[PDB]
Amino acid sequence: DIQLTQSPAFMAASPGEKVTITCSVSSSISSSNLHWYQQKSETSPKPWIYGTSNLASGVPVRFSGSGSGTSYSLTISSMEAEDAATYYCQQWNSYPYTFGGGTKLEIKRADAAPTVSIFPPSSEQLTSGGASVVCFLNNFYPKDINVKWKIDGSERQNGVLNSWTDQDSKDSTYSMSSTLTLTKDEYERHNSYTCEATHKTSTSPIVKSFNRNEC
Amino acid sequence: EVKLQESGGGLVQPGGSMKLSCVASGFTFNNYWMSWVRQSPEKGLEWVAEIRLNSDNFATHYAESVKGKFIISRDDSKSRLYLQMNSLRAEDTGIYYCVLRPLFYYAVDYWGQGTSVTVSSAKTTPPSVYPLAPGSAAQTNSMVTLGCLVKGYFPEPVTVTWNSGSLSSGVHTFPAVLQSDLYTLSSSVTVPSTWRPSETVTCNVAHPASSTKVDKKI
Repeated sequence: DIQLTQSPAFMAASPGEKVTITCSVSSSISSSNLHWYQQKSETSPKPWIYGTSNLASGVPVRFSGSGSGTSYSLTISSMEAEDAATYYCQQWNSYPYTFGGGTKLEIKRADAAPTVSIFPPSSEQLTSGGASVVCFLNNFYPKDINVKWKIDGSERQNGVLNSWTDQDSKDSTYSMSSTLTLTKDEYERHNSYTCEATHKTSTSPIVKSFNRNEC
Repeated sequence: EVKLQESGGGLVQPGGSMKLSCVASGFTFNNYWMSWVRQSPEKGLEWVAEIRLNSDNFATHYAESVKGKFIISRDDSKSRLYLQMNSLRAEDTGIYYCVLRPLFYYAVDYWGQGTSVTVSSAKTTPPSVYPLAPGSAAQTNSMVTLGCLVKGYFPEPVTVTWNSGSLSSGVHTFPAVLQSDLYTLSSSVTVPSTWRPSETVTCNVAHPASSTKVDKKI
């Protein structure tokens, strides 16, 4: 085993800042065999830097790479919003070719309250068998959020499958879903079906909820 | 210049065999090297194999936990680069990237896009899409949220468009989950202020292990 590690793991950059994620070998290899890759959520490693200072076809020229010895870095002149990837380094000196843990950048924004939503079960599904009250929660920022589904007071957290999103590209906010999933006997069994959402931006929670529009 | 397309992915009872592929276009680059890199959430990226053509026909090299198990092979005559993996286990599940670099003094290597390989003991199951019109009032300002819940399918590759992919503005597909060797994932589109003659909105779905549902709102 031959080891590269990246200082640091997660960053946070205001648009217009200057970022530098370093990378570093365990044994002195040579500048000219340390490639740098960029991967944007939902796709594959995109050859960013070759050599220790060569940019690949397309890499904007506000980007900068350099090093010699054990510490190679990467630096972005003016952080902008499409640099929000996860970058990784790589060693093609001696087999085996190893890679960095990969540094994750992300782009800093102004706090913003989400657009909660709570669609009840779907005609189709109910009369198939089970049935789940699905609450979306869109466009919030930051991702340091938590949520609960209480039906008639007693928060009833047993099936709640919370799923998130990586940053937007237009707006740059997170968005998440969570699914309460119940056996239908537990379903007719109640009415006040509420989705309270708590996030740094409104000390008075958000609570879209449904009693009955269907039956 | 390049065009690398890899085929063959899927899912195998553990122990199962496979044969990833990818065929080179543009190249006839006298002297290159090619190799398979793989990425799963557990391990991030890992150089798995590599055949090598400096000009000696074949020289191969593998690693800590792949040798014995797979063998790179490729013939220029064939234009293709084959990668048979045997005795597979959980660990090996991931996306296999097929990257070829030429030994010019300098330039950079290329990569393709991958395919999932899923080593699971289980069995395939199709999705049960469901529509998600609103309830009795979508209120947060002028605009509306509609969505699709996709409960219960199994090999992981999946795809969800909104209306034959024509309308992107505000789609949010979500990373799938797993609870009981089964996935459930759902997306969402916020259209314009006017609840429209929802009549147009259709949530199309794709799933390689035999399906393609579709949908409508209330």
